[PDB]
Amino acid sequence: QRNEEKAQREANKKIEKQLQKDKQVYRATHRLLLLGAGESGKSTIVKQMRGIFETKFQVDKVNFHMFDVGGQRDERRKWIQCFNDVTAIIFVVASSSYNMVIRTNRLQEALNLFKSIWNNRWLRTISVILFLNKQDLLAEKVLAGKSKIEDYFPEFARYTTPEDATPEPGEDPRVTRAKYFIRDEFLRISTASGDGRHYCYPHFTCAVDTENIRRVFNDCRDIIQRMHLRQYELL
Amino acid sequence: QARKLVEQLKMEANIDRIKVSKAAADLMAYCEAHAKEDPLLTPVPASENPFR
Amino acid sequence: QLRQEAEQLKNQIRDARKACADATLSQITNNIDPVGRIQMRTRRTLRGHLAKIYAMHWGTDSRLLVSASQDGKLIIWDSYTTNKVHAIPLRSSWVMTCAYAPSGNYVACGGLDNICSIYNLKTVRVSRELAGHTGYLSCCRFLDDNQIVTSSGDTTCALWDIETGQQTTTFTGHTGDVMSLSLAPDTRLFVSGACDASAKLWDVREGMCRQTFTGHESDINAICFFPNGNAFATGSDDATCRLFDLRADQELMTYSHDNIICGITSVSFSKSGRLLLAGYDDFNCNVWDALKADRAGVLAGHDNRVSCLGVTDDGMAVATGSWDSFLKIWN
Amino acid sequence: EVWVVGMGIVMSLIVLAIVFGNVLVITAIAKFERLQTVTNYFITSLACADLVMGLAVVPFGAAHILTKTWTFGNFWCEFWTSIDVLCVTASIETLCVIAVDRYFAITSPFKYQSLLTKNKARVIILMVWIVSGLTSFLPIQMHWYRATHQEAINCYAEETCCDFFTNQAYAIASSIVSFYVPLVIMVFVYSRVFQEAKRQLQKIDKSEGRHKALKTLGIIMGTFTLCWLPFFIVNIVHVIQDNLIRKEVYILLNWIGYVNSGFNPLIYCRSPDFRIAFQELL
Ligand SMILES: CN[C@@H]1CCc2c(ccc(O)c2O)[C@H]1O
Repeated sequence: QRNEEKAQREANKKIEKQLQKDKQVYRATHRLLLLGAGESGKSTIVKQMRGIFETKFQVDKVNFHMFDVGGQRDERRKWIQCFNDVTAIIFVVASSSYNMVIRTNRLQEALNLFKSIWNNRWLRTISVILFLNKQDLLAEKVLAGKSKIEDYFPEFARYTTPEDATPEPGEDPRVTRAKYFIRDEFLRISTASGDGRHYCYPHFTCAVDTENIRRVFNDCRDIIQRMHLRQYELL
Repeated sequence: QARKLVEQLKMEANIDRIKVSKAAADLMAYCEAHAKEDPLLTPVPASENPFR
Repeated sequence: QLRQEAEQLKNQIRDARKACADATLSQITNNIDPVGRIQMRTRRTLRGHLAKIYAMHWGTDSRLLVSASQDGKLIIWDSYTTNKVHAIPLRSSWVMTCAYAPSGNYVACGGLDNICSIYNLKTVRVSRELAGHTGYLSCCRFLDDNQIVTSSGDTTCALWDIETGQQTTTFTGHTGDVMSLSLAPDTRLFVSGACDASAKLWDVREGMCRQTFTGHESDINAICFFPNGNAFATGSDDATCRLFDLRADQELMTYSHDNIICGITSVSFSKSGRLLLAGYDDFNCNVWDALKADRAGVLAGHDNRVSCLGVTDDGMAVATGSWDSFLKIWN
Repeated sequence: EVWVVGMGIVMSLIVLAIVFGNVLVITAIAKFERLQTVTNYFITSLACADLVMGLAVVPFGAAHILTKTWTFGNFWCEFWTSIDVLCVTASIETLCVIAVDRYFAITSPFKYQSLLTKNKARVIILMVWIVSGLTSFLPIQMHWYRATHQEAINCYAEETCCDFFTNQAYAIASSIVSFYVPLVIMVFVYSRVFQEAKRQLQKIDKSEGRHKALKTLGIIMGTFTLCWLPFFIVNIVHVIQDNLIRKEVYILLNWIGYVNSGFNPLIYCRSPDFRIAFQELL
């Protein structure tokens, strides 16, 4: 009779309180997706910050949760539409894989993957944090004359280093030109399609780098700041 | 690879099919006969509706 | 070589299907009276999910339904009284399907994690964890308290024995990932729609695809049998919903409107089978008339994209769970 | 009198616009579940304050201006004055609270979700309304604001004239609490927000080498300032120096402050979601 209804109402109240606690826990945590090529170097950068791989790392008392959907050799990505509430999508690319062509170049396929992610009807508000791995190995390749980008990438022949580009404290002009050419190759795809809702943050990273956690924290802070500014029409 | 596909198509080949007119008539008859017991199709009375 | 033989058999199948056709369903149907305008309102609006919803499954009774979201909680609701009977935390953060057992004792959920976890409502704990799928399990349905059929990210569909925890049989033959699945009123036959245009009927006992339907031009997100079981309807990223007949072995109708270009996420039939209800990417549902193919109503209550759509076994109400974390009961 | 009927017509249009706009704002917020948001609760509080202003004090004030007399009772004069003070203080403090919410959303994006919740937003709104109601009703209902010179005494004793006379103390306190502290808070908030927006634009220009904030902040700050600041300046002056300011100018600036309420929801509801909700409503 009414006793069953009262007990059910009490159970509903308990479940609602538990859901409120779960919402309090959930709102604080920021979710990230680490999508990248298999040979790009995802494992090294994941170990740096630290079917699905989930890791929880906290910086400045902020909880970040990262998912990496690797394996199965998926070519038509349908799980990518599920990641709609993620603050940022971490994209890991090996900028030193320009010459290595897997039957098209690996970097060219990475550009296609970045274009597919960018031009997705569902990820129309999700920013992408771009990590270019293996800068040291890229330097080793470009210093050697065996493989040059101009042979593999035709746009590099007429390309020149940006005037406003900021070189590293110790770097050669040739490696600087190569890395900035790759970064601008990604940014040309990044800028055109977007309407200002989401942005791309290109970071040059080596395997020895351990400051990637701070870079991700700063990128997430900038992403949320820009989203809030655009929501209020200030930006 | 191709042998499995060939065998599957060969198995799918020998299937008896009834004329589309008969199947359409059967669907028509089912929809007409079971139309009375459909709260969605016919607006259920407010007293009969468990929700409202 | 073998490709020539495969093409020859495919051409023979197409010729047989064409010769089987006599007239379209419109030709017979156009004489009867139309269904008329159908108006539905949100009798109950159920609230309590943190994140966006993908799948629900009505219980055997019309009273209870179960829904899941990426917030990690599988919530069982009482539709009549708007009360939360149970809330089950989920080990996998991402879940993409739900299942409510015919007896009601068990509830199963899948996810992006390649594990089909089955929860015992009446003891909530993980009764069995089912593994052996390469890809994410898109849909899960219950043949009985002991048998469950799951469609996964890899092309294979599998039948499991819950007590043993192993795949009794596996169904192979699809090219893309299998997204949708539906069981017949009798547990003998079931279909599975996949990323490829083809949608195949399966036989549970034999384990072979008896028939394959490839009318669509894109991936099939939703599939659902006619209450008779002689027919089923398929959704797609294309704006077309198509009704396929097993005996005729070919498409009977396509449900599309020029204005709408969004895909169809979920489809379902009424109890009588007259009304086909299909969700859409356009934040609203459309209630087609199966025989007429003329849209009879619209459900625009939801704020975000709909992902699931179920009709009670009694036929009393239709519930749509959308991406705004809000699940609404229509009647 | 052609002059009188014109004033009646313009005040009728003003009150109709205020009521229509604010009622539309509350209806749009309450009807759709998508609009209900932590900031939208403060928007609803502002809209309710301005709606109460437009329903209560604008029509009675217009009647007082046109008829040149107060037909209703003295207690209703005091009640009208209290309601007007309450509405003005609540509206301005709600604008200040909205600015503070934007500041906490921009400056501290990570902790903004935990900083503001539905319960905390309700507590903040209730506290704002409580302090506004105290500042309005208590000094007026307990007759602390009544002046001491015979000019105010005759008006208070008389049952026909409803005019505002206040002390040099209550005027200063009410003006401060209603406007000046919110003015300082909003100025600091929007300066910080402008600095953050400029920094973000500079970083975006530093990357992606291949304005908007100024216009929005100019609207939000300049409209409120040009609507309320002159009235509060003359409010301070009329107790600082009685001879200079005239009653007619005082009432004119008060009515500019009133029409600020009708200007508010055109500024604070320009988001596309609010536009879609308005289109659905109409
Ligand atoms: C009818 N004139 C009133 C009386 C004084 C006053 C007003 C508005 C805001 C305040 O903080 C006040 O102290 C005016 O609207």
